[PDB]
Amino acid sequence: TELYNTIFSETRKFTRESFKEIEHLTAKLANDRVARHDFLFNNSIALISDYSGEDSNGNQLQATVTIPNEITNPKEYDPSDYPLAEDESFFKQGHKYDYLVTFRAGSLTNTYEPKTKMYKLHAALDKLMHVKQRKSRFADLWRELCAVIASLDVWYQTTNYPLRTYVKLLFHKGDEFPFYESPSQDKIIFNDKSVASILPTFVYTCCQVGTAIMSGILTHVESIVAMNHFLHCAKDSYIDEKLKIKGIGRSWYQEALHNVGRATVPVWSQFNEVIGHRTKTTSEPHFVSSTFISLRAKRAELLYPEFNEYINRALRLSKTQNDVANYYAACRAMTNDGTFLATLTELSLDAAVFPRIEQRLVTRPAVLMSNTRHESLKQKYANGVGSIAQSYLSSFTDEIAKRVNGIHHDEAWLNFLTTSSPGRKLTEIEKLEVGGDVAAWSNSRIVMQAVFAREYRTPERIFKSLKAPIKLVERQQSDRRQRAISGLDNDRLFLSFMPYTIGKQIYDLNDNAAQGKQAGNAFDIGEMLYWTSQRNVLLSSIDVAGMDASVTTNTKDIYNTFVLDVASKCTVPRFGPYYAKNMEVFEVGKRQSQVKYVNAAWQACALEAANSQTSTSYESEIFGQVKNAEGTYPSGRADTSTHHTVLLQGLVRGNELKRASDGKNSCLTTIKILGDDIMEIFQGNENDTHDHAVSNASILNESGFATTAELSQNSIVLLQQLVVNGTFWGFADRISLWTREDTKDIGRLNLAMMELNALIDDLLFRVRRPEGLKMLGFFCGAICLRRFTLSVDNKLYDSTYNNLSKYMTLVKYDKNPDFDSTLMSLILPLAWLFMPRGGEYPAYPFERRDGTFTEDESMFTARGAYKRRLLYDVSNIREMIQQNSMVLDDDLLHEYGFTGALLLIDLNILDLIDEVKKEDISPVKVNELATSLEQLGKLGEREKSRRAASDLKIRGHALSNDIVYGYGLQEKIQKSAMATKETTVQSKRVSSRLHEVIVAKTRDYKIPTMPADALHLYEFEVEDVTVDLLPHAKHTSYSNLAYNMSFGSDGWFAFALLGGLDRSANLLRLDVASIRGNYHKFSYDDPVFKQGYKIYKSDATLLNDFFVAISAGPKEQGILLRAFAYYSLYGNVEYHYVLSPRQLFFLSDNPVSAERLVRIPPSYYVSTQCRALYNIFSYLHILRSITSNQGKRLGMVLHPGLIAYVRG
Amino acid sequence: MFAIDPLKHSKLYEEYGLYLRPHAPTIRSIKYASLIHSMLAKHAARHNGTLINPRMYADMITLGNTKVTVTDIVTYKALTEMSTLIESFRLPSGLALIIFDDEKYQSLIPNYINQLIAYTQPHIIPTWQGIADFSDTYLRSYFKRPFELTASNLAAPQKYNLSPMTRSIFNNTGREDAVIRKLYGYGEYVFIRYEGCLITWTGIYGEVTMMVNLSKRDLGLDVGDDYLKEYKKLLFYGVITDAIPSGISARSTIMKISPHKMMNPSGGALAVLSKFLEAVVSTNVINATLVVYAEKGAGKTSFLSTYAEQLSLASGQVVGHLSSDAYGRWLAKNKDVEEPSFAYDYVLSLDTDDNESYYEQKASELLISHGISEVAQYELLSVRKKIKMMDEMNEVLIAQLENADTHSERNFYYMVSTGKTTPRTLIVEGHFNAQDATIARTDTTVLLRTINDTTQAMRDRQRGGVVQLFLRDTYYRLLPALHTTVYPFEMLESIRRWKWV
Repeated sequence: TELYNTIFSETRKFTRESFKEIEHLTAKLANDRVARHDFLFNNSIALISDYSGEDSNGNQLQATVTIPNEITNPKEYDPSDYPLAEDESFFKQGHKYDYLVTFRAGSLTNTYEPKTKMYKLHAALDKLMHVKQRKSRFADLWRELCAVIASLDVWYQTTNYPLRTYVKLLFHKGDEFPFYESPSQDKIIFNDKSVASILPTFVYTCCQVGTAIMSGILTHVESIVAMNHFLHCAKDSYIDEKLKIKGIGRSWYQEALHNVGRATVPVWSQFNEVIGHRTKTTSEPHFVSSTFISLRAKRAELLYPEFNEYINRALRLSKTQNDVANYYAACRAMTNDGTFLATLTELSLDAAVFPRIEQRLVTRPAVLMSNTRHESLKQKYANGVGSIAQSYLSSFTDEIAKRVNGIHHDEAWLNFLTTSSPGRKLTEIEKLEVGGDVAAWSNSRIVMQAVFAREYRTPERIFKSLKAPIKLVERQQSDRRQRAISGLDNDRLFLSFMPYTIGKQIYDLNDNAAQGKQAGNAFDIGEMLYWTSQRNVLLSSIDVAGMDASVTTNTKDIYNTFVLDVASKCTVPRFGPYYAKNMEVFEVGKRQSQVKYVNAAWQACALEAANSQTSTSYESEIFGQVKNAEGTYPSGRADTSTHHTVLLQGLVRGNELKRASDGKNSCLTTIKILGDDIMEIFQGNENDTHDHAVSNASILNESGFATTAELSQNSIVLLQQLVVNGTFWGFADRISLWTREDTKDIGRLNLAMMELNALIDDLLFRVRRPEGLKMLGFFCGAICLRRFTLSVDNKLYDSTYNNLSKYMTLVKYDKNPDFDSTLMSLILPLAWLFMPRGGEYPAYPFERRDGTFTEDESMFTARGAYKRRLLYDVSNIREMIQQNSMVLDDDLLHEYGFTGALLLIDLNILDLIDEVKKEDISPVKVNELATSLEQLGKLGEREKSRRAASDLKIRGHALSNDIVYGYGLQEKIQKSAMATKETTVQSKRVSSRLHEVIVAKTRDYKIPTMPADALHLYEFEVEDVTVDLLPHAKHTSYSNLAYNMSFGSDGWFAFALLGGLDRSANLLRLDVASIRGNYHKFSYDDPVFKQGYKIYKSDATLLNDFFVAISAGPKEQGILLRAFAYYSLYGNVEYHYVLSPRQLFFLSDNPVSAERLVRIPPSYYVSTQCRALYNIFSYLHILRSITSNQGKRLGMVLHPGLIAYVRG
Repeated sequence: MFAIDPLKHSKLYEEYGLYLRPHAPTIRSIKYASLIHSMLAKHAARHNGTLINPRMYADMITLGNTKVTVTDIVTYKALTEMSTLIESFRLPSGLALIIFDDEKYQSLIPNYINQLIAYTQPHIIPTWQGIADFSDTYLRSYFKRPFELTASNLAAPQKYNLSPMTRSIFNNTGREDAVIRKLYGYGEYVFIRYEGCLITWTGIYGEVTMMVNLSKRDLGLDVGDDYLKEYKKLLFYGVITDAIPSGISARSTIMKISPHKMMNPSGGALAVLSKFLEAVVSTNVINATLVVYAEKGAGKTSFLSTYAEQLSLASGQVVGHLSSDAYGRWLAKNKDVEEPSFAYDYVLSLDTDDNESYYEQKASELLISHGISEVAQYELLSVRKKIKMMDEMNEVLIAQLENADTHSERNFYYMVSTGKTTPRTLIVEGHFNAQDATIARTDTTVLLRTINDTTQAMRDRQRGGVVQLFLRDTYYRLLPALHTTVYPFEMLESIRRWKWV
């Protein structure tokens, strides 16, 4: 009846009497909204006001549920909250609010005549209040709130916790919900006009606070403190007040860790290993303790005093480093909301992209050589910050020019368009006409390049592009402003391509950039983990506030000098429309004009540097066309990250050289830069490190930037990853399980489970209790993703319903008199969540026939084809190998409903969704566009591939066109081009072709078994021998290096059993990854390898034609021949598991690390690929079941059919 | 083989001073190149304006070493047709692709020739002042070679070995073409026709050459005339072809005037100016503004006033024009009033010459603090000594651009641009590129150059010329050429080329 009284809520296992009950109740929550209003607003829940309990570190705390009068009694709409200028050309200059002010939802009245400025303004404010607030990831917002509340009820087994009283006091207005959303109108329709305007965001706020409670980050009293602070921020304007105190509520942790005094922390090696632990001091130097006064005063005058009192409580009652970590994660949950921050871009445009000047003006380099238009070709700095950056950068120009000379730049431009263009899109579908006739409607850059390919070599294309405006497109991300990003056409993108190509080469010449390390695991933070285990070290996470708005035109000239130096030194003809030639030129000192030989790249770079226009133009519904002031940096450009990286590394390393030439030492060890993120590490005395850090700050101030100097002894930040004393403090409130950037229907819903599993795996080491997060994901799959509606034919209605209702539960409609083919509602069973190609979600214990249970699958269990082993684990696999059978117990698999899920994934019913239909161009036009596009760089590679593909075709071995290299560009143009500007939505239904297999596959439907899934039949017996732990198990028992890896936890014990991750410990690499995945990159389930192995088993004279048609190089040719040779011998067994680097973050990627834990009898080693296969068996079993692992040694037993399958 | 066919586009070559020799192996070669141009246009019209193998076409035409012969046929049909055409020429080598080094020539090259340039070493002919040198092999072999008549050269054509079928005539005698044609026996010859002028002046550092887009009759100047005589026509239509600083001054006289080819405007300049004119015309834009940067001393207000008048006449709208010292002459009056006025007529009334600027007062006090009072004192310093003072001038400049207060410059241009009675289209002048964050929101900012040695115009004037030269050098140190460079005749040609109504 109720979810906190089921037998699953008390046992957390699935019997046959408990799984059907959860299936029924989650179906009742997923189907109708009357039951959702009944569940969220039951009468039996008493409203609590005062409350008592523990904090995140176990100390008693008392809070009171408080809701201000401005939320229950909202003010009326004030039109001076969004003022205009006198001309009414744009909003007013200093305007207080950029986001949705809180008011009564019916108070906003568009009483103006149409085609008026006030009419446009109030229509846009209606769009702000009704459209910009619906941000839901999986389902409607009330279903997501039902998922959070259901998870909390089943976990805590009671219904009296304060978030229920918050939900009832904020959202119970009558006998219906106060608002709802419709995907047909794409807006939030209000039912109660008396409710507040910001009130539909608090459903998502309550979802995030419940996620934080499920995480173990917030307790219930801390959830009271969090919700009181969010309503206090919503008292006037919620997003503005959140952004105003976003840093004050976080930056106290340095003072807290100072007052801790001593910490026993782990010690990291150079080679990614925990080698010991030390006991260090955590007191701070005196220039850090001077900032504490300003932070205390600003904290006392700015923050809500309940949250301020919680922060002072965290300052006092912390004794370890883990105490400060727990209170810091609590304050991250208390200040961040999870929702993506979004309003009208006219409101955030003046704060995201408007240029600004800070500290001082940047002057110019002396122009040494000059064009006849007096435009600069060569220049040099007299003295100042340009001279300091160039003193370091000018030593790289000759090597970079040597590297640039060996690149074909036309093929590089075409590869840049096909792969990783910076805006990724033209932001809108545009009309494509050349000779007075339109060609296509498209938004891809490669179809745009294929259309205007006749003028790729024409110089007037560049000047034609200088006439076009630079487009503006907005962004969402949580805990951050709206961040308008620019978009520009292919020719303005082409002007910035050679500066990008030049500045890209310096990454291969230094070690002071961070591009090489984004792998999703603990290799990304290894240098911080090393340098924070050191002593006499000063850490500096120096932050430049608003860098793209701070780069002026003269600041761009600093990088332009470096680009012009490299461009003058190189020898590159034929870049674009440009070609190397003698050119009339001016020089300083020379009164007349000289003649110099100028190559193509230096022409392109000089013409780009001399014709600079940044200002983005936005097309507004209120004001028409809005332009920006100039002197920003466009950031939808080719060289956007490389510019800031090169400039910052030049300023820092040139300041090191400048201090050397002034007679001062350097204490700088490493720097890491990725554009607007600098990470400086100094080592030495406090005097020298303070002097060098102050000099770097002053030389950034001299370059025209404003800097906030957060510099510490024991904490470092880079790329939103915080390391404190050899320990990773993850940021769990940067991942939103509930909101999105864009509103988008799901349709496929296997993709929805893949997205949910990826987000759950991203929240895995940055969380404190992963088991409640597993329950939360189970309920958001059981409520949010459980509904499917499909249109079914009228004559075919009853025979479809009666056949499908034997295995599933289906909701049917009465009639359809007015139209044909009414739609049928079917809800999928909960067994679909745990299936191969279904949900692939970790499962709870299922009961066998004997009363034994399967294993509670942990957060480290593999996905992919390894989920099929649960079908055999439920079938009592130990009993099934002790009487030598392979019979799946289809009766028990039917009573849990696995066979309906497998019938559903077999019949492909969940593919029949609505589909946006594009109206394509003629295929003769497609061939013409691709043939014209091939003539732009590296002639002759694709027509040879087409010739060899036709040669394979005539000998009777046809290749598919998505594998042939001469094709595919045809396929890309065919996908992304249209002959019209509008698209239609086509729905799908069941017809006789699908009804025939509905009738055929639903008579008995035994679950099929292949001959190859005998490899699942293996088990592990527990011996009384206790394994030894790794020696770093004692070094991580003090001050855990993740929030889930505390002493005693399963992540800690998995690290203590399997060890850490290593890049050089590849014991078996070919034989493991062969039966798991690929050979090196070519997986066996690729059409490339499959068609190649077909032509390999056939005559070998056609093989070289296969190599020419794929057009692979000779090294890949040899690798792929060895791939066929390794598949032909010992390629029959294969196992296909899937893990993730965010999932196995600190843990090892190697299955060989489990061979010390499991005793395998030597009579099973009957093939050369048994060893790695059994290592994978042991490794996946040990990761799958860490929760019941008490440190005993395992013994593996195998099935005789498994031995017979591995022998042959 | 030229990039542009002379047998078809003969008038474009007549513009350059090049006349076809009348109708030998060169005579056969130019017809062969015409046939190749026609065949290339036919093959390019069938596949999206492109050629299917431009390296193959380039080898067949320029090297002449490739025969494609049918012994797919569909993929190589055009190459077989081009092969049978080039094979029948029976040339000992190929036809080299020939390009002039002019921008007006390069804009008129067809697309398929541009596709062939990337796979060919072309023969590039340099241009001195927009005129290709007539001593090249191809220009001597295909065209008539010009002969210049001057005041000392002048005689009957029988005195030299001149003939109508070989030479063309450049009349530089200062006399009428009819008088030379009937009085000295040049009746059967063809005269080359130029529409502009080239003037050589006397300079401070030497002599200065100036190209002017007016005729010698319209520009009423003779040898010996002063620089200030007919100054405004020179300013509106002239470009100095020398390095900066070119020592032109008010004391310059004319050494020589000859007829010369007219300059063609740049493509990027006309592009940015037509972007501004599109903003002026369109009804979707509420306010349109052109920011024009120039060096202090260029005479930019005198041009931009006439530019604003011509834009009002060709457009039909009211054009506002703030000077470059507008905020300075405002702040020299209103830096103490708590709520000062921002009305356009008041600020426009403060733009007169007899109002002192705020930055001029601060720079004059800064010069007095170093004992500088004279131009001879200021010129006698070293470069480091000057830069040490310009850093202090940048410190007094940064206080007015750093924030948005009521007397800030950003708020000044905000409250002028978004006023009630201010005109829709504004033209605002600036001194340096750091005002891009401060002048009102535009999409078109250009940089202006004139015929003015700015450091010579500043030392040849009164009312605190030391402060004027100091501010010129400070603003030069803050203003590179990082926006598109536009001359005055280009800004007039932009208005003349825009189709109105």
